[PDB]
This record gives sequence, structure tokens and C-alpha cells, in this order.
Amino acid sequence: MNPDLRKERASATFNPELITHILDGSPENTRRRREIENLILNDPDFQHEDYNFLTRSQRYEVAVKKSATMVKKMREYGISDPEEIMWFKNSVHRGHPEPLDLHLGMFLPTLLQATAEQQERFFMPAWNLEITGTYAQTEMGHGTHLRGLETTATYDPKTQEFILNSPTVTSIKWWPGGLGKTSNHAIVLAQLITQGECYGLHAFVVPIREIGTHKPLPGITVGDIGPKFGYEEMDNGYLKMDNYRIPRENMLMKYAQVKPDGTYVKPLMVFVRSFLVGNAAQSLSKACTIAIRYSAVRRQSEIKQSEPEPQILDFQTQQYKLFPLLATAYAFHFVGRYMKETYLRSELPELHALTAGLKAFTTWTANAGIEECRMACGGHGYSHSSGIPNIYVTFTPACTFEGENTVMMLQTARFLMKIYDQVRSGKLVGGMVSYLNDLPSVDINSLEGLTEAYKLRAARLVEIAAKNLQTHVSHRKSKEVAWNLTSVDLVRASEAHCHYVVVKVFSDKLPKIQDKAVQAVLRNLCLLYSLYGISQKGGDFLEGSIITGAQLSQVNARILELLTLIRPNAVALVDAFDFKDMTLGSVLGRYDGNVYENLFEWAKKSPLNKTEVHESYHKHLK
Amino acid sequence: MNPDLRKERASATFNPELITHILDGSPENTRRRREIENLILNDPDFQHEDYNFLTRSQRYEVAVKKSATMVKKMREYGISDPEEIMWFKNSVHRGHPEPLDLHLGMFLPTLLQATAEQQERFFMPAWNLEITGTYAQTEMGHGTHLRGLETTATYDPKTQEFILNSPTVTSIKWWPGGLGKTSNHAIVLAQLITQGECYGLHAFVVPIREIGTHKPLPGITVGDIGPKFGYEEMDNGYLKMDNYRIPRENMLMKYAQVKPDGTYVKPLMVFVRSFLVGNAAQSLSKACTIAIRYSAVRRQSEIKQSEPEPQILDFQTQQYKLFPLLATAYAFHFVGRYMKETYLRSELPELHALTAGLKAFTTWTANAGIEECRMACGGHGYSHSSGIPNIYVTFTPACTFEGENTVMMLQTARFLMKIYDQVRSGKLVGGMVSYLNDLPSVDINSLEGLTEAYKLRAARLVEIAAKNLQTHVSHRKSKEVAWNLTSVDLVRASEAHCHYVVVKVFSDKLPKIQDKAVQAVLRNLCLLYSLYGISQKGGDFLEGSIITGAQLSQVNARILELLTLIRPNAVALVDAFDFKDMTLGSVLGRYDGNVYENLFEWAKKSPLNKTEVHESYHKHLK
Ligand SMILES: Cc1cc2nc3c(=O)[nH]c(=O)nc-3n(C[C@H](O)[C@H](O)[C@H](O)COP(=O)(O)OP(=O)(O)OC[C@H]3O[C@@H](n4cnc5c(N)ncnc54)[C@H](O)[C@@H]3O)c2cc1C
Ligand SMILES: Cc1cc2nc3c(=O)[nH]c(=O)nc-3n(C[C@H](O)[C@H](O)[C@H](O)COP(=O)(O)OP(=O)(O)OC[C@H]3O[C@@H](n4cnc5c(N)ncnc54)[C@H](O)[C@@H]3O)c2cc1C
Ligand SMILES: CCCCCCCCC[C@@H](O)CC(=O)O
Ligand SMILES: CCCCCCCCC[C@@H](O)CC(=O)O
Repeated sequence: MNPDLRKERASATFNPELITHILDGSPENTRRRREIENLILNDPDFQHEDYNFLTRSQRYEVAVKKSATMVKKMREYGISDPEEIMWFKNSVHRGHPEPLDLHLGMFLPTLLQATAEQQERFFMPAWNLEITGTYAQTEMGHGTHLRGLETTATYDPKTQEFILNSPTVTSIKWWPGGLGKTSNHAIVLAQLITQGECYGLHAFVVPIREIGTHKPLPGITVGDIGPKFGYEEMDNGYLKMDNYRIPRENMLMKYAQVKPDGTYVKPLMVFVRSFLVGNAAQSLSKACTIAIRYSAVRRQSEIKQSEPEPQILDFQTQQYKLFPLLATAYAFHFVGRYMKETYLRSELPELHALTAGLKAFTTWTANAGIEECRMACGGHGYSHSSGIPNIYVTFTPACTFEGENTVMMLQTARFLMKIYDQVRSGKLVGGMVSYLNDLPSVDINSLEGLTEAYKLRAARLVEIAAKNLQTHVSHRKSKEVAWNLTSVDLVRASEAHCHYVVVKVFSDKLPKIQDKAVQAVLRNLCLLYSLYGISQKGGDFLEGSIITGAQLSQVNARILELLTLIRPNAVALVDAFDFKDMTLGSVLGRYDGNVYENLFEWAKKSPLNKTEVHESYHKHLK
Repeated sequence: MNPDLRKERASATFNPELITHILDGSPENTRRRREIENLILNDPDFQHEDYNFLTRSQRYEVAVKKSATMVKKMREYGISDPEEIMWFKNSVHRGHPEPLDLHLGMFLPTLLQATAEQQERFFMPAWNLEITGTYAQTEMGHGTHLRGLETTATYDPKTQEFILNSPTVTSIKWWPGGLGKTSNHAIVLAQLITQGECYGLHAFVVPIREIGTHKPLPGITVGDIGPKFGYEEMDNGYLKMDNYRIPRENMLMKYAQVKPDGTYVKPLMVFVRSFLVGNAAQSLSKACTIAIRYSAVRRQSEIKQSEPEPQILDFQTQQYKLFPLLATAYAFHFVGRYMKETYLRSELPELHALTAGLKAFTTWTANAGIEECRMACGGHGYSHSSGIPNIYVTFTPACTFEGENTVMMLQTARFLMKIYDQVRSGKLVGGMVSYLNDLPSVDINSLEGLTEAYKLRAARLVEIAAKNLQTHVSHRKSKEVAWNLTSVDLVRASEAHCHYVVVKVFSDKLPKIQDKAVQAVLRNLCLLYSLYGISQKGGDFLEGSIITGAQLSQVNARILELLTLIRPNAVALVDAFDFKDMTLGSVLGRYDGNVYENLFEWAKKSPLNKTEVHESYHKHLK
């Protein structure tokens, strides 16, 4: 172990193992996860060349190979627990996306909005991988506005079939993972038309590739959508249907149905968001792990000229770049847990609203934070050897899919304005919005005072958004136009509300921490996260007379003091995440700190060094 | 042309051609650039498959091919003007990095710190490409701190040769473009040791590959450093020398020399930074061009339910995401020009300080801004078809190389503290720091008032940094330790100073604009950039009693009003940058707005669609 990394771990004031137990939910979960990880790590069937050393085509291929093997082994091992399944999948794919993602996450599950008959006709085959499926929702012309989807499913009463059609180039399904080259079946969301009337979006099981040959069936045009910022191993695809016929019985009819004669009948998410909040926390933590360990190993420049080059971790600016993000990572981990907890327990509107907002809030912050970690590593951060570019590229789509962040913040804003209007009418509201009862609209030393500051800041920005929205409605009449004209203020209000919630949830968790040394360090992170947010948006607190200019300067001074107090625990705090080297996929972030020797080897193992002379020399230079 | 893009261009209140003339420096420059671009565009020798559709190895190869051809043609065409050379190179490489970058940018130029004898011995051959060279400075263990470089050059008086050696793994040169596989010669920066004494860093011409075979010479270990976040076509490399001997005459001896007997003798940047500021402005402008055009073409969701889906450009949040960045792009273009202007004209310390700061300030802002543009495009922004991921990946290293940004900001801070101390002593200072004479430490309606606000904010943060630094020196004695402990405050002071300079330079440029319609629109951008910066850091202005909370809210309201006022000119303002489609490398940002049809084709032309069935199907799914 690098002596520089050993001294950092020796200075730690707490036992990281205890934090790992908390993150996993219990000591037994930690044990189970580590064992499943070990199970995959030492299995030859899941090993291969570094993804960065393979072409995109080869990445997709190894992905397909591991995913197929993945399903087989979990079945052989009798792994059914959703939690274990996740650990298993994560370990097998080293954090990278995989082509059976929609097959296992949407295809099979959805078949469980289907009838019995259908379930026993498409499930079993799909479960055994005799069939490979995906879910095709998004179209080239529509992602956010589902009402605008153009794909149609027109019933033909003469043959009792649905005619699936992509009338325009924009109607082509676009983005579905596993749709490109992996699946021979796709559940397509289309506008159902029967008896000359449209009844909205419905789901249809659409066979798309021939069994045995995997050849696109007649009337089907399908393929990969091309290279992207990341997601190399994912065959995100497109699907164009030329009045392609399928049986009536291919329509998922659990909720709504269409009779043989064509009569339409009946009818008689928070989960994916909670996961995305966890994903944001985890990716940011991986990034922080790499940058902080590297910062402890990397020595450069100087403080005292008469002293040897110090670890860059010694620099206050370096600490300012990373510790606040380290604190953010922990804050989000607990925020994610709070979400799962709350969801597992009239409070639904509140749940949907908050979950939409937190999903956007956390993914945006983790997004920027990951790149800050990459840059804090200097030049070596740019090489894939740092492992951070892959983490960023793999994570960033989270701000776009499962509800575009800005749209999600506006959804949260609609809820806040509703509550604002209720209070304005004389009603007493509850939940995390209780503070709105104190409208119209502290101690920087305590977490209770800091939480109260965030509460008041949220109340103030909600009031500003409501007032401006009202002004626009009054002068322009249309509430829809008014909404757009105050949308920037509204999103800011949603952001402030979510920020308050994260601070409160993080603060509320501290008292529950059993080990004192653990509680103390996590308290410092909570304090740093809170103070940091105030410093970053000081204007919000000053404009609302929430804190004085003097307190703001105190906040800034206190943030710097916390950095030195956190420094001794920096490395142990990232070790606590318990990421394996294979999971970080980073030479700079290796647990043992032996960076340089391993970096040299990594480079020599890379593709362009297959030969000493590149073919281009003989053709254009010689 | 897309009707949606045509209506935006029709609503413009100015002639974009006039802005293009300004950006190029004159109507004749615009004409010359467009003609050189046309010269390359229609030359078969420079055309090839989309870079995104090629493996990294093939990208490097086509890069080498075009670069070699590039040198030949510029020579055939008699292109010698540095400006034309730039246009030429940019057009040929479509904005992508190229392997002869250091050969032409450093190798040849440096040979012009050499003696005559040497110049006529390595130049001509290198000029004709008979030899390919690079400059190797950075080492695995040192990038920022050059004093710490480990490569040594030990003189051997017996054979009159220098012995180049890489004693450790960290001493290995690392990152030099063109070093990996392209060059057979490298100018190596090494610690010169002769007569038992070290005399610091000196430059040595080191042959590294055999002529004809390009095989690594005995004692030379060289190669590519592996895949990176970007820079696919650049063979950034490593170089390890095992006590490799070269003639004494290989030491660049223009400034310092070493006699045959081994006696050491004598001695008896702002430019690259100015370019990086322009690079930041240009990359951000490319990103803005793509996102704004796409926003005008992309229709989604709704404002009035009774209305058809509007262009997303209609959304205030979308305008808030892009217009401020559009204004930033223009601000930086003029900032870059100001730099070139100032440099072309006792003011050196001031120049070095400001240039270090602006380089960091602009590259950081353009960096974040480019990713904001990518995300504003929704899902399609993630595909390489948007062209933005390549722009970001290609640009981002600017924050790391040519002086790591944080280090550069601290250099600017050292200057500011020096001036602060001079004023404190009773001296009257000049230049952009004149405001410091007003220590110790407006009209939000006018640019003069806004500039003054930025001036006072800078004065206030400089004072805070100086005071805190002083407090630390007083209590801890060591100024070096004190400097580190106030480094976060110092960088903030440098940032505020540079921000003021950008605002002032942008504001000062307006009166010089000849065409009134052009001046008016650019005035709106200057106002937006200024107000936006105040809103983003409101706390700085409020804490210093520079503006009241009431003015801050006015600032925020005024920013929104400016968005609608800018909207009608949004598309024309990006058209003004005059980027060719091939340069943007974006389907979403095409000049004609015909996005969807071209996106479908692009996807079908991509690698994974070479065949309908991927090989992985037959091996792991069938
Ligand atoms: C790597 C990746 C994988 C994906 N995988 C899948 C998959 O498996 N299956 C699938 O079906 N989909 C998938 N998608 C697509 C995803 O579903 C869509 O990208 C998302 O739902 C909406 O993206 P969009 O481009 O359609 O957004 P658009 O809304 O068209 O554009 C986004 C822009 O418009 C703005 N905007 C839109 N509406 C509003 C409004 N009402 N008010 C204010 N601003 C607004 C946004 O804020 C933003 O700036 C994937 C995307 C990516 C990047
Ligand atoms: C794509 C690419 C191409 C390159 N091309 C070349 C090339 O052609 N030739 C070449 O020789 N080089 C090249 N380089 C390397 C470049 O020169 C170095 O990356 C740069 O000079 C310093 O990077 P570093 O990692 O050595 O930084 P380091 O300083 O080791 O680390 C940076 C981190 O340490 C912090 N830090 C360092 N010193 C201080 C201090 N005194 N105070 C406070 N914080 C500090 C930084 O703020 C940052 O967070 C390239 C780099 C990239 C990414
Ligand atoms: C992040 C894990 C989520 C499940 C994997 C698929 C991700 C894309 C899902 C798509 O439906 C999101 C959207 O509806 O925009
Ligand atoms: C951006 C264009 C600059 C010239 C091309 C080479 C870029 C890397 C140069 C390296 O010397 C920067 C550094 O000194 O860190």
C-alpha cells in the first residue's frame, strides 16, 4: 500500500466498516454484497479486456455475452432477491450499461399489464431468453410529450389484427435500449385507433425479428441509433413499422381491452426516481473516491519552498473542490434512503411532487460534481485511466431520461403553487411543505439553525414565484402563458424546496447513528453541505433577510475550518463506500494507491501500442 | 430550409453578415476565410468517413493522412500567413485535434532557441516532413511543477555527448501530442547536469525512432498513453530514455551553452493564453449555435393546451439556459480580441497576471456552458449527432493544460495582493487595477452602472482576500502557509477581477460598433451577460452593500425581459458565427434545419448497422 494512502487511513477517527454497514442497510447486507461481488470477480465467464480497449462493436458484444450468462447464472444460483439481483448485475457489468436492461427491467415486468393467456405465451419464452425483448416508448419527435406520440395501432375488424404504423420520420421509435440489435420482440406504445376513434396510448407486443435468423420481419426497419457520448455497450435503437400486422391478442389488455368486433372497453414513477437518486449518489461517490485517493497520492508544487512537494490534498483549493462534493454524496445517499423509506410507508401528490424534484436536484448536482472530480485530478483525470470519464458519460443521461430535469422541477413547482394557493385560501397544510403555513415571507452555528435557514429560503422563493406568476396572470389573463413567464422563478422555488429537504433529511439522520465517531464525522459533512449551499447561494438568504452579511462571512470562514477538520478522514470516508477496484475502473483511484507503475502498464496494454509502428506511418509518413 | 428556422431568421433586426465581419476583423478576412474553407471542403484529399464512425486507430490514421497532406498543400498554395494557416488547419481537421500539432506549433518554432548550425540540420528536414517532431515537457509525475521534472541530461566530457535518462516511472515523459507514434524526433526538456552540478531545465533534440523503419531506437521506449475522454486522433505519448546518448550539439544553445570540456555558460505564455480565450469563445459559440438552432426546430410539450406544441425556444427556461451562454460567447470573443490588441501594444506583470486569469475564467465558463447546451437539447443532445459531445471533449482539456486553471487564478491573485500592498503603502497604481486606489471597501439600469458594480465587487473580494491572508500571516507567521489558508478567497478575488474586466471590455466595445442594429443587439447581450453575472452571485454584491435586495430582484426581472427581447435575434446571432455544417459536425445544428430526415440517415450509416444482425447474436443469443 502506498505510504501516502496508509498515513491518511491511519489518521482516520472512525471505523469506515461501520459506515459501509449503514450504506448497505446492515452488516449482513454488506457481507452478502461483498460475497456476491467475489462470486462474479473470480468467475472466468465474466472476465475480459478493459472496455476502453475495445471498439464499440466489441463492447456491445461482450455486454451481450455477459448479460446472457448473467441471466443463466442467477437462475442457476437461485438469485431472486431484487437487491441481490442488483448487486449481481452491477458486479458483472462493472457499472456499464447492458443490452438486456429493458428486457429484464420492463419487458418481463410489464408482462406481469397483461392477461394470463398472454403472460403464458410471451413470458416463459422471454424468461428463458428464447425471446429477447424491449420497451419502445420514445420517438424521434417526442420524448417528454407522450400525448404527441405518432405511432398508431389501428384495429382491423376483418382480420382481428392491429396495424402498427410509423407514418412519419419523427414517429420512428428512438432510443430504446436493446431495441437496436438485441431483441426480437418489442412492447410498443402506440395511439390505439378502432371504430374510427382514437383512445390514446396503449401497449402492444410486437414481434420484430425472425426466430433463428434474427432477421427483421417484413414491414420492420430496425437498427442502432449510432454512437453517443457514452453508452457504448447499449444498442439504443430505432424502429419503423410499415403498417405491420399483429394479432388482436397482442394488445396488453389487463386494464383496457378491444373486443373482436373492435369495441374499445374500460378501464374499469416514484420507484425509478428513488433509484435515480441513489444512482446519482453512487456515481458522485465513485468520482469522489477516485479524486480524493488520487489527491492523497499526487504530490505536486509546494506550500513551503523549503519543504518537499506536498500531497495535493494539502491544498485548501483542492479540499474545497472535493470535500463539499464528498458531503453531497453522503447527503444524497441518505436522501435516497429517505425516499425508499417514505415510499414503502392523501400524501401521494406530495410524494410524486417531491420525488420528481429530488430526482432532478440530485442528478444535476451529481452531474456537475463528477466533472469537478475529474478536473481536480489534473491531466491524468482526462485519461480513461482515471475512470471518471466513463462514470460521467454513463451517469449524465440521468438528467435527461425518466423525466427531463427542468420538466420535473416544474412538476414540483405546480405542487408548491397548489399548496401555496391552499394556504392562501385558509387551509392548513402538512408534510414537508408545512413551512408554507408561515407565509407571507436563525443560527448559523447549529444544524437546527441551518435547517431553519434553508426552510425560510424555500418559503421566500416560493412566495416570489407565486407573486410573479400572479402578476402575469393578472396582466395577461392566460394562466398557461403566465406559467411559462414565471417558469424560471418556479424552477428556482422547486430547487430551494428540494435543497431544504436534503439538508433536513441529512440532519435528521445524524441522531440515529449508533457509533459516536461515525456520527461526529458525518455531522461535519452535514455541516459542510449545509454551509456550502448557503455560501454558494448567499444572495437568496441575504435578499430574504434570513441571515446578515456578517453571518455569510462567518459561513465562509466556517466552511474552510471544516475542510481541515474533515481532511484526516477524507480517504477513510471514501473507502467506506467499499467500491472494488474493478468497479471504479480507475488506475488513479486504486485502493492500494500504487498509481504510477499501474498507469505505465495500462498504457502499454492499450490498442495503439499493439505494434511499435502504426500502419499510418508506412502509408503517409515513410 | 426548415420553415421554423426561416421564420426566426426573418424576425432578426440586424444583418448577421455585419457581425461576421467584426468577428473576422474585416470583410476581407471573412471573404478570405470562407474561400479557404471552400478550398478544403471541395478537395477530395481531405474528405472521409465521419470520425464518430471510425475506431480510434482509424481516427489517428486519417488525422495523420490529412495533416501530412495539409503541410504539402499549404506549401504548394504558398500559404504563410499565420491567420490563414489557422483557418486552413481548422477546415481540414473539422475542429478535431491533429498529430502534427506540436511538430508545427513547437518543434519547428523552437528550432527558430537554436543555433544556426542546428537550425540548418534539423529544421529543413523537419520542415519537409523528412523528420517528424514533438516537444516533450510533462512527465507522469509532474505537469504543473516544472522544477520537479526528473528527466536528466548528463554531459559526458569523454565522448562529448549528453546522456538522457528517465530514472523513475514518474520521470517518463507523458502527454506530448505526436510523441506516441508520429514523431521520430523530440525536443526533450531535462535537468542539465555537467561537471557534477545541475543547472536546471534545458532543451535537447532527441532522435527517438529510426529513419525508414520508424522503429524505436536502442534505449528508447515510446508509445501512446491510451484512450482518453477525447482526443481520439491525437497520439499523446510517453517516452522513457535509458541513458540514451546524443551529441553535445543537440542541446539548444541559443541562450545557454555547454563547452566541449563540459563548462556550463550563460545565459548572457500570453500568446497561447490569448488563443485559449478565443478557443473558449469559439467552442462555446459552436455549442450555442447547435442548441439554439435545434431549439428553434424542436417542438415539444405545450404552453396553451389549445395550441400546437411550440418550438422549445418559446420556453422561458430554455431561453434562460441558452441566451446567457450566447451572451457569454460574444463577451469572450471581444475579451480575446482585447487581449490580442493589448499584447500587440512596466505593464508586463499586469499583462501576465490578467492573461493567466482570463484564460482560466473563460475556459471554465465555456466548459460548463458547453454541457448546458448539450443538455438543453434533451436526449438527442447525448448522441454524437448533436455534435456537442465532441466539442466538449475536445475543448475541456483547455482548463487543464497551458496552466491548470486554479494555479492560474492563484497567479492572478499574487499580482492583486502585490498591487493591494502597494496601494496600502501609499502608491498610486494604474491599469485595470486602478480601482484598488479606492480601498478600503450604482445604477442597475445602465451598462456604466453595471460595470461600476462589478468593479466594486472585485474591490470588495480583493479586500477580503487580503484581510484573511494577513490574519493568517499574523497568527501563523509563515506567508507560504498563510497563502494556502487563504487560497480559496484569493481565487475568488481573481475570478471577480476577471469578471469585471470581461464586463468592462464588452461594454467598452459597444460604442465602436458602426452598424446601429448590430450595436443594439450586442448591447442586449452585454446587458444580459452583466445582469446575469450579478444574479448568479447576488450575495457578493449584497454583502458589500453594492446593490440592495430590491435592485437584485430588479436585476432578475430585467434578465427575463431581455430574453424575450433577444429571442427574435437568437438564430441570426448564432448564424453570425458563420460555422459551416462540417465544422459543427452536427445534424441537430444544421444550417437548413432539416434535422429528422438527416438524423435517420446518419443512424443508418453508423457502424453497428453495417449488417442487420450483429455477430453477437449468433454467438450468444441464437
Ligand atoms: C442514453 C439514453 C438512453 C435512453 N433510453 C431510452 C429507453 O430505453 N427507452 C425510451 O423510450 N427512451 C429512452 N431514452 C429517451 C428519453 O426517454 C427521452 O430523452 C426523454 O424522455 C425526453 O428527451 P427529449 O429529447 O425527447 O426531450 P425534449 O423535451 O424534446 O427536449 C428537452 C429540452 O426541451 C425542454 N422542455 C421540454 N418540454 C418542456 C416544457 N414543458 N417546459 C419547459 N421546457 C421543456 C427541456 O427542458 C430541455 O431543455 C434515452 C435517452 C438517452 C440519452
Ligand atoms: C489532452 C491533453 C493533452 C496534453 N498535451 C500535452 C502536450 O502536448 N505536451 C505536454 O508536455 N503536456 C501535455 N499535457 C499535460 C499538461 O501539460 C499537464 O496536464 C498540465 O501542465 C498540468 O497537469 P497535471 O496533471 O500535471 O497537474 P497536477 O498539478 O498534478 O494536478 C492538478 C491538480 O492539482 C492542483 N494543484 C497543483 N498545483 C497546485 C498549487 N500550487 N496550488 C493549488 N492547487 C494546485 C490543481 O489545481 C488540480 O486540482 C496534456 C494534457 C491533456 C489533458
Ligand atoms: C437508470 C435505470 C432506469 C432503467 C433503465 C432504462 C433507462 C431509460 C428509461 C426510459 O424509459 C426513461 C424515460 O422514460 O425517459
Ligand atoms: C490549445 C492549443 C495549444 C497548442 C497545442 C498543444 C496543447 C498542449 C500544450 C502544453 O504545452 C500545455 C502545457 O504546457 O500544459
